[PDB]
Amino acid sequence: WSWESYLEEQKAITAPVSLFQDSQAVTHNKNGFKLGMKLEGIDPQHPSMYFILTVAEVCGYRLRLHFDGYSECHDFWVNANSPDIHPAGWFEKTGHKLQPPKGYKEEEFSWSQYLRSTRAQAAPKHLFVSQSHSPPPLGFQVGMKLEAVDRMNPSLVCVASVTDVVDSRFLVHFDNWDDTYDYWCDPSSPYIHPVGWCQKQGKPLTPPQDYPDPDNFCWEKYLEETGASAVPTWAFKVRPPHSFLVNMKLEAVDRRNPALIRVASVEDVEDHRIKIHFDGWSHGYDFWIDADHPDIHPAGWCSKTGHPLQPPL
Amino acid sequence: WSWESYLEEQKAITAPVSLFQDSQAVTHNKNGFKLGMKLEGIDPQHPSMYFILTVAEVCGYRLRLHFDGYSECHDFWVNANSPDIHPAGWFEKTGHKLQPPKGYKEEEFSWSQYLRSTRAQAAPKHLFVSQSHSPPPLGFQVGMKLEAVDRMNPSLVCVASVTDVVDSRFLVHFDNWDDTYDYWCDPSSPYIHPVGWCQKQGKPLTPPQDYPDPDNFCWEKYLEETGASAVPTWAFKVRPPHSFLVNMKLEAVDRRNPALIRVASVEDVEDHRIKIHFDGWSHGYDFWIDADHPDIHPAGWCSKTGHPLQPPL
Amino acid sequence: WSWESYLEEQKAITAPVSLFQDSQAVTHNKNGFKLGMKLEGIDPQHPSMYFILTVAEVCGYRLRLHFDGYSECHDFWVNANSPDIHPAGWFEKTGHKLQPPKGYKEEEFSWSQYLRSTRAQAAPKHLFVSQSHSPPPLGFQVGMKLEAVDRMNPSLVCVASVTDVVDSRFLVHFDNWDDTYDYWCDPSSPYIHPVGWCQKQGKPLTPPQDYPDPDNFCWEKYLEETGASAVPTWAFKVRPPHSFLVNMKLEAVDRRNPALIRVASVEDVEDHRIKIHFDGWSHGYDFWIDADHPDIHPAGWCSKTGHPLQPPL
Amino acid sequence: CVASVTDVVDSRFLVHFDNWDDTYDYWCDPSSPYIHPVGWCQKQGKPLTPPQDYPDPDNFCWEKYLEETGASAVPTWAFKVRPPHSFLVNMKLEAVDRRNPALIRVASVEDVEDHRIKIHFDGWSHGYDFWIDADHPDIHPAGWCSKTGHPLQPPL
Amino acid sequence: CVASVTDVVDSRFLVHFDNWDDTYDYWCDPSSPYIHPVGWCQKQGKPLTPPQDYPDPDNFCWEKYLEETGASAVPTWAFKVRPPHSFLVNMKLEAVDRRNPALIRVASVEDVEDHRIKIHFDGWSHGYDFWIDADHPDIHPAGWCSKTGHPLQPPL
Repeated sequence: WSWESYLEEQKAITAPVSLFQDSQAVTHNKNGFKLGMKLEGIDPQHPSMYFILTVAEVCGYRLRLHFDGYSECHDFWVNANSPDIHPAGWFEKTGHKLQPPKGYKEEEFSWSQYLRSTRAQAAPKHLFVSQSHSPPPLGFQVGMKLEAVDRMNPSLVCVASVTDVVDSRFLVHFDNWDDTYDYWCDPSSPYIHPVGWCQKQGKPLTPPQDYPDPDNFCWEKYLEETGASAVPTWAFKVRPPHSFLVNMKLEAVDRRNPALIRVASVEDVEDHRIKIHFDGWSHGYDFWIDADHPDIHPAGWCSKTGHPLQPPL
Repeated sequence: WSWESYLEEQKAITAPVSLFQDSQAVTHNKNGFKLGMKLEGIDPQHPSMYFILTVAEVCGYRLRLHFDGYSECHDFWVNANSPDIHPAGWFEKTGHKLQPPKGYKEEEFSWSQYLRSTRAQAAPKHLFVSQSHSPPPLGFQVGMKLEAVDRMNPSLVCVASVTDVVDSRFLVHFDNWDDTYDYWCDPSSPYIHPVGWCQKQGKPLTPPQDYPDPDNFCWEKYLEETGASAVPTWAFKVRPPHSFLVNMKLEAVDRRNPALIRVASVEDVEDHRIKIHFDGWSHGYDFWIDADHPDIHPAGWCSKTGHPLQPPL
Repeated sequence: WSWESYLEEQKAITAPVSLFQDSQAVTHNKNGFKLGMKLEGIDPQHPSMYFILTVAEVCGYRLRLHFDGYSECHDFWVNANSPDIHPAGWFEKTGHKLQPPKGYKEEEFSWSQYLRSTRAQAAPKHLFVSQSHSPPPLGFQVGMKLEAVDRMNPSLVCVASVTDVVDSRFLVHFDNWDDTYDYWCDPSSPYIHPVGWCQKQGKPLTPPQDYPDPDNFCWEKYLEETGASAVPTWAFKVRPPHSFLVNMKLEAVDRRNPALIRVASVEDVEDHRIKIHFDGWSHGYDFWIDADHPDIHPAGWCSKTGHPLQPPL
Repeated sequence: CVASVTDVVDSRFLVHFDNWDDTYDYWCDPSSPYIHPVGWCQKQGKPLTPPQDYPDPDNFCWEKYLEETGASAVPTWAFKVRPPHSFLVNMKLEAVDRRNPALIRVASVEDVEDHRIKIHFDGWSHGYDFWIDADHPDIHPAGWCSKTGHPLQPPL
Repeated sequence: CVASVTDVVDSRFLVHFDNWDDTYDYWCDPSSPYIHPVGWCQKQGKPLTPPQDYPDPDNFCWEKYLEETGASAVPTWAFKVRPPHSFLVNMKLEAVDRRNPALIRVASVEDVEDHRIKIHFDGWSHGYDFWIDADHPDIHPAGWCSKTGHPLQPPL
């Protein structure tokens, strides 16, 4: 419809561009991904693992990725500036493991030969914002230890490790646990803390799954025993709370059908999260989201990138 | 940029592949090292000593290694075909001593238990070019004696011993001195000489540190007294001088920041060393290097292995 | 503290002297300015306006200037090779207006009288790189119009005029706006464009402040009404982008405390600007600066000129 | 749960849960139906939740805790619970909207307990219904908005 | 390279490189590891060397060349896998001297590939070492010289 006339009739304002990360706001980059191009990327359900992916669909600045050899029911959407996708050949050049297409074996797979056999085009390197050609996030080296909130069970702060580093980001892993609980972040993340923070704050720390003698959990000796260092405290930066206010309007991907983006409103706020309401829909579909999530955008993003915008219902 | 267009504009040639050791030139081997893998290797500053190391970073055919338990400030870069790294378990199986992770005790350390406690993966054996599964360098047995140039003080030729043998290489140690002056080489090394060479050449020989009666230094009796044999003269092979010429171009690691490799030129030559100039930089950063050094490579090495190449400044 | 030890410690490289303009690098010129000397110069905050200034302090190749008759809170620092200062008499010989000392009238000020009143010495002419004696910038005449980026609001490209010409540079003024927005440039400045550039690039052009019909600004009519000519298109030159790279280290004056010069790093780059980070300080103090700005310098500049250098936090 | 008095102001005091932060704390008076003397759970047959990280939580015992902490129990006699309120289902009133506290709306008693009422906002979904203490400061008799100069939101 | 069968004698055939000197020709059998069917380079992503003086060197195409030349490809079924040899480094044997072929010398396996071995003459410089196919007629087991009546040269 038009944002302009909507704002007049509702007597409302949009969340200003300045409130968003540059990466959530940028509209002027073209999407150079094309149908059938091949690449590598993380599995959103197993964020430590990398698979061969194909571009199955492009919509504006977004793309839908298919896991080669597997079912289309696993396909998922990302933005073209996603740091979670990488060019063909990246895994080998940066020390990562590639899970091959269904029916291959890790060491059976070669990009040269795969491309010959498929006659497919690898997505060109220059498309990717993350190629491990930037120097890491200061002070966060693989194997180092920290305390982290289990984003799945937010009342728990837990023994955790850095297991992956890529450009300005690193992977937080829970000791003795599935990669299912892992998550990517950067040194300003509000979900991470230096070794000792729990003790110094009052809260209990959850030790590694099936550790010997859990209440008697000692960090400086866990550390000596694992040949690990804790991430230095000077490394952990303070992300300031976001400045979104209740009733500001924006555009947000609909988690019920991620192909769609909708007119939305800020229904509530915490320091680092906002509660999203889709205008014209039930408050039952209202949901909490991290302010820095890739799937929230300023008003006009859809229009400038060429993605349909769902008007209010 | 491109080598091709650079060579045309400069009216220059690259040092041909044939000029390099196969090990400096090989691009077609993949790097199978992955972040967090554990292994063993020498300390580049104390080349007689072995430590537990972790893969901290991978770039193309290179990797950055971290000393477990110690500071990240000691991390160092090697190539994936380095003979100075070995699989977990190597020390025990080949008669070498392992200095354990900071806070352990030599005999407190067990790989089984370390891996259980860290939940880490040992780098697979098949990755390593040096596992002591080759028969030694002919005629160079541990305890044997020779004359060697102190690569740190090149005007000195000195009483020296073989103290380590691994595959085709052996460790040259200076009698009564720190391991700080030690270096690895092979029987074609131009820095080593049979017992008597000094006397037969005219030059003075430096005896062991704090030996009784230095000018009166007698080899055949030093020998009888130490229950040692000299390395037999037939063992010392003649490495021919290299064939690099001034102005040939190549790629070379920048010692100021070893993460980087640069376009370079041959500025000068000796029989077994070349002087490297980084195109577009001051001649003040020009440096001498052994022709067989692992950190010089033919043009196109970076491109074929997936390591960034710094173009001329 | 030394640069040599710090670079080894950090595995870092300094920006070479070759990347700087000669004027930013030159260390072998002596500072002839002495305490109490009087001269003329622009107010850095209002670069179209000239004042009587006195040397209040000298530090290496830098000097602090004081606005005669005004508060010391307005003192500012320049290099001894600044083109923004001029000898006594220059204003009257070159058609520039003097803002006289606090409490004088323009017609009231005479250098002869003032020097007699104060018993002070004028800075000698031979100190000054700029006396309006060198050939003017080709094609840029006073009164000619052009399109310019508002460096204070860089999203705006605006109707502007040449209002001053001194040696090889000219002053860009934004029609009917505060002179605080004015800036000095040369023909290669990346911030200026010929009349018609916005329309050819499809960018909005910002019209003069209080333009009688803001809606329908037309350059052809404006030029006619104002008795003005466009700067001809041939006069505009391409400045090549700078060659500074992220992580190179250098020396930069502290914007908050300009008496101080600090160890600095290149945090980010654009074609014509660099982003400065002060090593050891918060990235909150980081700032963008033009590559040609007179207050960045190569490592070594402070020690070679005799200016103290502040080590990293 | 095991609790302490940590603040006293006029006739009210602050109930704090030992070893927990203050996010679960609440202010009340001697007649609160939510407070009981030390020993109440044992006398009534209800399980007692020990402090958040108490060492041997299965063997938590009050007479030992009181001696490790040098504290005494609020005297049993001080607890004088209030009678149940007399709000009946269907009675109407005004109540602050929890989701937008600037607004007061027409309301109904949907359901009752001894000390609480279940508020329903007239014309709205029953999914919006909530339980609230009968002494809560944000419920009011009909006419309160009109008499105090606050707008009332009509049903729907 | 593009090549042709130009001779057949008993169980072997001669491989010839189209329009090159016949000095490059060699005899083989179907299991030779040096030959591949038409299309192998393109399937393996290797450059194929075209005939010498091929009229348009740039755009060599097998389909057109076969047609222009009235020729058929050797069918793919005819090519057999030869298993790699089982010689190991340091095994000793007898080998004819390439420089003085009248002579057979004590020799050692210096290095191995799947189908070749590198010969070292014991007591001589490694500068005289050479690669040779495992099936070459001029290497023999220890004892061959004495059992056939050929003199054997001992190590330097």
